[PDB]
Amino acid sequence: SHCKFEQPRHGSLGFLPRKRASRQRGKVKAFPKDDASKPVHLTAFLGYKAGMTHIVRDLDRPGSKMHKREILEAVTVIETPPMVVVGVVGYVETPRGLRSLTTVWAEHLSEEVKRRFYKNWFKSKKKAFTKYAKKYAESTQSINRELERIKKYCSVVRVLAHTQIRKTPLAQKKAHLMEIQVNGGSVADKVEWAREHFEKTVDIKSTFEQNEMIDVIGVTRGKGNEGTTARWGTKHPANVQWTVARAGNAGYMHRTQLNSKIYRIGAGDDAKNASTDFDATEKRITPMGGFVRYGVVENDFVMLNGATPGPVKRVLTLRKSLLTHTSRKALEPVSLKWIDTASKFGHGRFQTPAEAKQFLGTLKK
Amino acid sequence: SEFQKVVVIDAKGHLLGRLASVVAKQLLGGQKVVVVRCEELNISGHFFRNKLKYLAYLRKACRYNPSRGAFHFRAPSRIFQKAVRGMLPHKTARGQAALEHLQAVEGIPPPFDKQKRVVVPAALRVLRLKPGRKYCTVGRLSSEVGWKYNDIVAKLEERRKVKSAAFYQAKLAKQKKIASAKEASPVNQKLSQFGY
Amino acid sequence: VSLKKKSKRRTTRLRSRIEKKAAESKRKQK
RNA sequence: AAUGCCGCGGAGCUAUCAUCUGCCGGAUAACGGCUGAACGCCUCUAAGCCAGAAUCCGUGCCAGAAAGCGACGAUUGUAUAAAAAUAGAGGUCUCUCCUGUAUCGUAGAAGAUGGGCGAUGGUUGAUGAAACGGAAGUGUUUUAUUGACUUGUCCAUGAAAUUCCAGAAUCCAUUGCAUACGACUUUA
RNA sequence: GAUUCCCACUGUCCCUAUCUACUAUCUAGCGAAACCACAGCCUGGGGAACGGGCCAGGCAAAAUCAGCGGGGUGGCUUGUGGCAGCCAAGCGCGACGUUGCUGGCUCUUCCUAUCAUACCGAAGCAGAAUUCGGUAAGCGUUGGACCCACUAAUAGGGAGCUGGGUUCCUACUGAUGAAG
RNA sequence: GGAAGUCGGCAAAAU
RNA sequence: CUGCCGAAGGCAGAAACUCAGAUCAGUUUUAUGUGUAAAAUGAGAGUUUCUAGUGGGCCAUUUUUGGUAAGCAGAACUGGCGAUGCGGGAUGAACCGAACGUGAGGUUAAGGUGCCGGAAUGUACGCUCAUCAGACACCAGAAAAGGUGUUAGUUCAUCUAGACAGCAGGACGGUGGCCAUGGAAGUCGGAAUCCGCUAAGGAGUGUGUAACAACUCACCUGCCGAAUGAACUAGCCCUGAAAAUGGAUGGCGCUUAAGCGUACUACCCAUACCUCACCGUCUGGGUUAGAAGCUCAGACGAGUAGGCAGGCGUGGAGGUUUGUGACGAAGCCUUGGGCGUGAGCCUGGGUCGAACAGCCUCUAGU
RNA sequence: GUACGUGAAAUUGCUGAAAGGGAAGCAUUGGAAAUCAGGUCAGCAUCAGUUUUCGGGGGCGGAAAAAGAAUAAGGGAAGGUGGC
Repeated sequence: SHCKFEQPRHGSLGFLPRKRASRQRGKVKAFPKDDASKPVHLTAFLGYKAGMTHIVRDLDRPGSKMHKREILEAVTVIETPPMVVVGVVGYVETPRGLRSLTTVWAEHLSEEVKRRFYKNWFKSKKKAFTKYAKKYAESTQSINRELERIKKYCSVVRVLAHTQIRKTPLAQKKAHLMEIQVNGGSVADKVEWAREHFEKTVDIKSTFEQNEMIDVIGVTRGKGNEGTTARWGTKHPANVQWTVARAGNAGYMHRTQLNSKIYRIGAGDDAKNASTDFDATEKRITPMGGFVRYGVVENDFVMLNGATPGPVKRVLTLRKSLLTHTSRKALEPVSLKWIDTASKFGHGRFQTPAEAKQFLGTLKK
Repeated sequence: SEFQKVVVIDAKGHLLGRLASVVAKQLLGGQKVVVVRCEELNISGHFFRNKLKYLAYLRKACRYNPSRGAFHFRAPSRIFQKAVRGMLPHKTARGQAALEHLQAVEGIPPPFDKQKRVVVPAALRVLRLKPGRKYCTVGRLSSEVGWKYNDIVAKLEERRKVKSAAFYQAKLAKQKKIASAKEASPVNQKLSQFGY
Repeated sequence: VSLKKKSKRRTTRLRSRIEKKAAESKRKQK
């Protein structure tokens, strides 16, 4: 007998299994297609979700209902200190897939990336990469051989880069290490670019430029085990099938938000990063009283539209869009008018203590 | 027709069912078989009908946990393996051990490109199919059913053919030198009445 | 693969029923 | 004062009661055509080709084989390799295929001990250095130095009663980005 | 007392969210019972009763934890009525024709026999709107007392509950987990 | 917003 | 526990005795019309008597009547099932073989020889391409038929007096025949539809035009040089509708088949057939040199109800064994050994502590 | 050793051996390990019974094979050769 009253499916079959992500760091399951017409350029970056605020910008969107009006948008602030390139990986195309032929590491590895290789840094004798450092000092002709192998046989070149988590106001001391595929140019060109970028820091100012459309990928917030109500949106003799909604894990899944716009890439060393041409009023992106549960932003930061997966102080990966999409929203410029840095720890009412002090009387303290 | 440890079959121009049946009989006999270049196996019937056959094969899946449902393999080597194992008693230890004696690959990998590759006449399309009959290629049906490694194999096969052609030219030159010295040697005519 | 909508193989009741009613058809035409 | 009652109430949770985000490559079906026979004309079809649906298959997105795998780090006689077509191929106008019943190899008390004659060769072992091989490089060539054996041919010795087959991680501790408990993410 | 009406009120509802206590969770101690041929995956077949054992396939890797309760009879059939006559391809029939008359509340998936959306062909199809037909099941097919609205449309079917009417195991979902 | 739920103001709020 | 006989929808067996017969036959000839009577072949044939179990039903077969969209119903015979394992049909109560003691060897039946699967990817000749082929199995429901798919045929047609087709042309003039009309000239529409010319130009096959006009065929001439056309039948192929999860010629697969049809060899194996050994039952011959025995030979072997016969084991009683036993009875355990088809028996090792067993009879709370 | 003669089975623990991918049990043949036991196991020749598979020789039959070859008559022609 047929179903009398039909409705669309309560869930999405393309996101199950609703199991816990086997990773804390956002994985890049697709890098943008390579092209030898364009020489070298990176394609991804790694940041930490500090917090989110709201801004006011003048919308120059031709044909829109609110063309040339002042609009309010929620924005996410991700602190992006420069990442140190410490390795290069060569990938060879095989009838079985992309296979990592070899890996070359930089001579001097910081304690930041060395902590990644241990579950307990203090008990360890710190013997990792010691003999690699010895052979690097002794004979560079060997390392030249693997790079020759990479530029001779490998088709995809990726750089191992770790984030300087020490710079961020995070209690974690392990640095996050990932591979960013070097898109563009010949394999030799990518290998050279990796060599002259060994042990130096690549910054977000060189990766992204404040107007492009990116994919932000990360692990979502954990809501714990949940019943069918909030896990799935639920209101003949057989056996229960996979399509039936069930009770289980809700949250902590690997997700990918597409089409995120950078409204601003600000520099940490600059003290005008939260000030705009319509605002003046010297201030920093950190809200009054510091970000709730994160701290004070002191390094380079990126302001994206909307919301990104995961809670504060979690690591996000920002990749260049795989496919070009020239929607006028993705092509329009952004001219910020005002940024809110009031206290998010409660109902804040003042932007900076300086401008709060004139309105308030002389406090006895 | 002598028992070798390993028989490398160049599956180019063969018929899927006929080659599978011959291989399945050899595995039960206890012979290691390596079927290289599986993107060139031929199947009788025109391409659209074969793709309809395969796309009907995808339709078979469990209604609970398609993860436990039928596993549809798209690689031409895996297509040949499915054809072979269907001709074997793989539910028993004998058939399961027989499957372990078969290595079906895509292209001709370096460990097997430097070894003689015999062919099966009982499976060859040229000898077994009436001229004027439509057929298809597994390496083509695979690309339009989901297989995504066609370009890499074709490129790595052009490299292999170039290297093999260079090797054969060098060996042919050496064989020409040996062949020239042959009649120059005298006993080859002096007492050759035995037929050699 | 079958590549059909209706199975070419038949059930034992069905195959037996043909000889049941094919013979009766010859009885009727007689 | 079993949360006595009321107002406000951060944090957390949450609301299409709030905000953000949701993409492109092939193959086709109906159908419209190109060339073109069958059938000396014609013809979208027979051989072929083009365009063509929210369709099918991939890309993208989620999971990651807990019996799929790679890279990195530290480490207490087992003889024989072109390719392609089969209504055609290759070699020097000419020649060959028409299957490996072919080719390489093949003696020795399981491979002994010597003597010549003829050739600078073959088997090559050991090291030592060059090049090449990344599809799973499972190896290939080039040598060099030597130590060997050198059936190439011709001679002499012994065989037998084997007398008819057999440095790390974890617990305790810590963290809250996580959490029924495990697990996880940090510190230690 | 029952019914109706107007006003009034409110989480019955749109549409669920939040808060507290207990239980469930783990731990120390104590500690049962029902039930029990043996057990434990699905598809097609096994004449039936299809079943779990049989046949042919998909498959198949220890040990486990918390949930939830699923599992304890034609190859039928479909779109075209009944009587009489005229032909007559043919073998007394005789085909098509031709002429004579009066049950509803929520739920997973599948099928196409398509209501809407996509693309096509035909029509006095000028345009707009529209009719019929083809491929097409990817995606939708509502809110209220046959009625009246919305909607692009409100298409047809296959395989936990209540009203008026008669006087263990396995599956599904998450979580660990020894091992080359 | 105010029975639009349900066979229906079942149950709470208006006192 | 074993062996033998063995049904029933008045039977099978037991005992008592005839005749070495023309005495009977689920039979066929001969004669007379399925009846009767008097040659073939086979068999030893019989009569009275009493005494267990059953008197059901399913499936198919050939003979008829009543029937209808459509099946269906009621009779008689026949068998199979039932009491029946085995080989094959992928598997199966009714389909094809084959009736069963334990083994060795050989050979087959039915069905098969691409792989699963033991056996020819044998030989020879044809047919078929299916974007939802076939292996099907009187192809019987849809079933009546459709198809510019293919291969064969059957019957009529023209054809070097030039076949079909193809291009070049003619395809006319009375006449715009007559009613019919805004406008109809062959072609909106109403009867034909005549004539001069021929080799032919239809009061006209279609398009078209308000009407015209113009093109086309159906009809002829020029070039061009050989076969061509129409109607039916047969085989294969497509179609001749069917839904609801994944999906089945058994699977994989197969397209000069591993599909369809035929022909010929070779090959595979059942509990079947043949040769031999052995077990048991029955039958027959012989046996005065455990007679309850010995010996020779042949045939035979499913088995429910039922009938008959011979054995194993348990408690107790009488007889016997100069019977066994504290130097270890009975019991119990055991990966030890042996015997018997079997019921069961003996024994080695360990434990154990006081009774126990063989043989012949008797007996039963066996 | 009183929870006491002998002390079975169901069931349980330990040790040793072995097996294990959605059953387990059982049967047939044999290997492997363990164990026990008594002449054991082979090869060939000549035979007997059964049987399978190749080869040779010789008769006898048909149209006393049909064909065919070689060699004399005549006839006919082609899918027509030399010639024309």
